[PDB]
Parts: sequence; structure tokens; C-alpha cells
Amino acid sequence: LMVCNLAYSGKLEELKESILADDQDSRTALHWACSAGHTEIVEFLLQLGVPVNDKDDAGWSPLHIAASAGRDEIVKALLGKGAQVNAVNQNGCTPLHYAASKNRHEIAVMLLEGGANPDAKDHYEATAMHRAAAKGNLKMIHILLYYKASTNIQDTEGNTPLHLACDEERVEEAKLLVSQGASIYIENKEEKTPLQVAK
Amino acid sequence: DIQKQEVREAVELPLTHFELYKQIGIDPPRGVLMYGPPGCGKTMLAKAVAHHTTAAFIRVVGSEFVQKYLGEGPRMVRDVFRLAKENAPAIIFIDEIDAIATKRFDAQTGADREVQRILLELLNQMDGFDQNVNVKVIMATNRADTLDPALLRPGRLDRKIEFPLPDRRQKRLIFSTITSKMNLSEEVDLEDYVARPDKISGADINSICQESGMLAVRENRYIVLAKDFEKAYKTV
Amino acid sequence: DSTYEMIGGLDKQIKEIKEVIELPVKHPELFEALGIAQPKGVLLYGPPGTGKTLLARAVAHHTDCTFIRVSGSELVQKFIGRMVRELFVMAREHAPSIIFMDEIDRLEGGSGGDSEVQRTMLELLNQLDGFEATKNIKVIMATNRIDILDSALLRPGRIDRKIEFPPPNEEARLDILKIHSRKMNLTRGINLRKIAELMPGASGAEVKGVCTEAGMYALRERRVHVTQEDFEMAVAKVMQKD
Repeated sequence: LMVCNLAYSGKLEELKESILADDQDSRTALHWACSAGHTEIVEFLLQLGVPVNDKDDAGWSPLHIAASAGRDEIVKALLGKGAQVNAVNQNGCTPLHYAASKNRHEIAVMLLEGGANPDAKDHYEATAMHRAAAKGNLKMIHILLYYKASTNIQDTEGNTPLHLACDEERVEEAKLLVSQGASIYIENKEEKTPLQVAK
Repeated sequence: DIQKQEVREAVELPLTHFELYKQIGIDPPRGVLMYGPPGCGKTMLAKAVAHHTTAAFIRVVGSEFVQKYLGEGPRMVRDVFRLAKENAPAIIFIDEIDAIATKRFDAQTGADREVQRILLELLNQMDGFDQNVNVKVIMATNRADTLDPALLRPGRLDRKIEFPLPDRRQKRLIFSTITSKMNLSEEVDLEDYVARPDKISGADINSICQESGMLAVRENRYIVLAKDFEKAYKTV
Repeated sequence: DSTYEMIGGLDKQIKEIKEVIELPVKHPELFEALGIAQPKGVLLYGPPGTGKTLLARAVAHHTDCTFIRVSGSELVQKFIGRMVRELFVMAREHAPSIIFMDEIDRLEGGSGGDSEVQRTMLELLNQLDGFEATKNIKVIMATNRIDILDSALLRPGRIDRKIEFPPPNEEARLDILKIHSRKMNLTRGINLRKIAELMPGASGAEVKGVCTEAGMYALRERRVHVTQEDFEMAVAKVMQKD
């Protein structure tokens, strides 16, 4: 819509007048406001009273944009207005997944701090620990352990985060997870123990 | 940080350091084998390696020499090999080897034994030319059980890049090298869109993405999105 | 060629095999006073001794005879040839010859065509067992890999020769490794004795495993001469797969 060229023009003399005056996938102003990542635009649009939990045809919430784009203050504003911490999209994924994929600490810490579900699984019965483990995100796993997150999340195929961590061949992360009490006996559908996956 | 270093020092270092192998006296291995019935491939890695270097390349269809001729075979493979070692350093991609690597008892079908004599003939010529040949020969297949033990014998194919369970780094690499030429956005994410084709095994995933480009080329939407991805996955 | 200068370590076994193979070569007059005939052949079961073919090509190279294999591993599969009589005609024309299969050393198609080759050599053993065109026609089996079960099962040692060959002489680990070090560029301050004697248990293929698996580190460091530390790393590089 007119948000791309509005916020892209940068003419401050007509932005607040434009918003205070009144796409193909039904994305409102808040979605592009989270895509750009500006403080006064998400706090001004959310200051007027635009709905914070608008869902498109697929279900992509704006919190998946603020979490999938790497913006801390935008998550501070969406959580400031009380956005759905466990919204559902087309694939069932949560903003914690994309928060752990982008390697953003403040987004995950401030999402889980407000009372989000640490074990919120998607349509594939997976959590953010699969992404944080397979992507080598050590500090993301650590800040997930600041809230006593579960470790026995079984994927839709039967894989655990310890399997995705041992597949990356991260010796430090494997010894850390096993040292913290990771179940080394859960077998997936392929009948592969966590010790056999690690070469 | 070991796969790109082993393949790197196994592809780009032997390509322009033949005299050093003449000094040390160790033949550089160049045979890279791809396997796995679930993942077809033969396009992402073949075009990736075939496009990392801006030079000449000569690809061959799996039935490029099957003309039931006994004397034309060695002339064709000798001419292709001499223009590949003399014209410019190219990476020959031999496909569909299971149809030319089958034995037969009856001598009436001399064309099958003849084409397996062509494949084994170039398999012997590459052994006799191990001393720093100016050509790279990669190979791919999908049914290694029907193949002969001479192909998978060491000294010919010393690299076997399989595709059982690629980690997220290989997804960022093999998907970044393909999304760098397409229209990307903040919603374009093919991690679940590649995990599902692992549950339901589908071939030529890259060709399905090209079909998604054929559905997004209608000038109705500039940036390709999840609608053409999931639509191209449920339709074809 | 692979003469005696490229193979060593089986002095007792060549001393015992000169009467099986070398008997019709230089002393055939013992047929009256002894009464010997043409046996089936001989085979060596166990681990690969890194030269399982260099011995057949060595005795065949000293006998001054041709080497015609059956499977045709190197452009000798269709050069001679129902593809079953041409080998017997070339065996009739070339009386001195040594047969040794190297390529044979899915379970549905591979055992189908491979079963056609097994039936080929079985009917060839039936023709050679019934009649005979000329002498000096002997076949040698190869049992070194895991998928070799027909040759080891059909030859228990009742009407054929058998040699226990797990520990050949320890020279299959030592001195043929020295020979494999003579071909490639070797330095003068190397001690193959300890690095060749400190590789027990795994297999007999330590020679080819340490050479071929050491060529990746001699290819990595690009050293003009192979050092002992390269072989020392190759010992681990071949013991990791155990």
C-alpha cells in the first residue's frame, strides 16, 4: 500500500498527517511498520488504536515480522500493546522460532519474560531449540535455559534437539547438552540414537 | 568449516597446480559422486560447482554416445576428452550411468556390452591419465546397486557427497546460492518448504522452484512468495 | 610387469607353489615317476594382502605367459569374444596362460549377471573337467573381500588347494609396504619398521590404506618427500573406520 512509499519518502511534514488523516496478501499498516522497524511509527500507529493481532489469509502475524526481521524495539512495542505471544500461522510456527533463527537475545528474553510458552510447538511438533541447536546458537540455548525450557521436544519425525545439535558436530554444544541432562536414549523413526548421529 | 575446505582444496587447488603434483608425485583426486534416491539433485550442486568459476563447461546427456556404433564411441569420448583437456578446463557431468553400466550374458545385444565397454574404456583411460590430467570429471547416479564395482572402486571416485540430512548451514548455502538470483523478501523461507519434501520425497526440487518461477513470471507479482511455493509443491 | 623386484614376503608360499604352477614349466618329466595331473587351481582366503594380483602377474611374468582375466576389469572384457568359447579358443592357441579374476573380488540383478558369470565359469570348469585342449591352463580364485562367498563355499579344500592366509608372513604388512614406498618418492631418513609393525588387529590392507590415505596429507601439506609422520597419521586415518 502507501506505507512503503510513505515511510520510504521520509518527508516528516506529511507522515503524521498521513496516519492521522484516515496489499495482495492483506497486510495492514502494522505489518509494514514492523517490516521497516521504526519506533515512532509502530508506537504511533499502535498509539492510534490499530489492531495488534491482525491475521492475513495464511496467518502471518506482525510479531513474526518483528521476530523474523531482527528488531528489538518493535517487539518491545508489540509486547507493550499485548500481542499474541503464541500466535498461529499457516505452518503453526511461533515467533520464538524466528527469534531463535535470527539470533536475537532481547527478543527471546523479552518474549519468554512476558509469559510466553517455552514449549509452544508448531504443526511439526518442533520448538525453537531445534533451530538454536542446529544453527550453533549457543547463547540462544543458554537464554532458553534461563527459563528452564524443556529438552525432550520430539519432532514430527521423532528427532530431538540433541540430534540436531549432534548433527552439526558441535562438540562443545553436545557435551554441554549431555552434561545438562539431555536424554541420549530417544530414538526417532529411523532408529538412530543420539550417539550414532554424532560422528 | 571442513566440507567447504575439503571440497574447496579438492576442486580449485588441483585445477591450477598440476606442476606441484608433478613435483610431489601424488595424483589429485577429482571424482565426486552423488547418491540418494530421495534427493534427485544433479542441478543445485552441478550448476553450483559449474557456475562458481567463469570458464567453459561441456555437459553431456546420459544417452549422448548410444548409437549402436562400435568404432564411433572411442572417437567421440576421445574428441570430447581432448577438447576438454586442450580447449579449456571444464567439469564434465556424466549422468544416467546405470543404463550404460549394466552387464549382459547374451552376445546378441552387442550394443549394451559395447556401451559398457565405452564407459569402462573411459574409466580405464582416466586411470591411465591420473598423472595431472587437465579435466575434471564429476559423476552422479541414483541406483548404485545396479552399478559395477569398478565405478565405486577407490582411486576413481574418492569423494561421495551424500544427502541424508543436510544441516541448516547447508540450507543457507545451497538455498542462498539459489535465492541470490531470485526475488527474496522477509517472508521467503524454504526451511519448512524443504522439510516437507523430505517427508513426502519429491524429485528435482530445484526444478519445482523453477516451475514456481514459471508461475510467478506471469507479471502478476514481482516478488515470489509462499503462494507459488506451496502451490508449486501441492500441484507438481 | 611386477617382477620379483616389485613383490616379496611369500618365500615359503612361492617355494610351495612352484610345484603347483612351475611344475609343467621347466620339469614335466616327473609324470611317470610321480603321476601328477592338472588340478583346479589355488586360492588365498582372508584379508587383502596388498598385492593379491601382483603375485599372479609376477609368477605369470616369470613364466613368460599371457594374463587373460574373465571379468575384464581393464578393457579386456569384450576384446576377446555366447562369449564362452572364444576364451577356450584363445586358451587353445595360447597354451601358457594364467587366469585370475580381479573385478569380481543388489542381490537381484547384480547376482543375476554375476550368477551368469558364475555359471560361465562353472560350465568352463565342466568343459575343462571333462576334456582338455592343452596344458598350462589353470584358474586362480580371489577371496579377499566380504562379498566373496561362492568361491569360499564351493572350494572347501576337498579337490582343490587351500592356504590359511590371515598372517601371511608379516611382510605383507612390512616389506611390500617398503616396495610400495620404493615406487613413490621416498626419503632416506624413514623407518618403516616400527610404523609397519605397529598396525595390528585391523586388517592386512594397512599398506594400501596408509599409502592411499596418506596421499591426502601429502597432498594437503604438498611435501616433496613423504615423511614418517604422514604414515603415522594414516594409521589413525585407517583405524577410525574400524
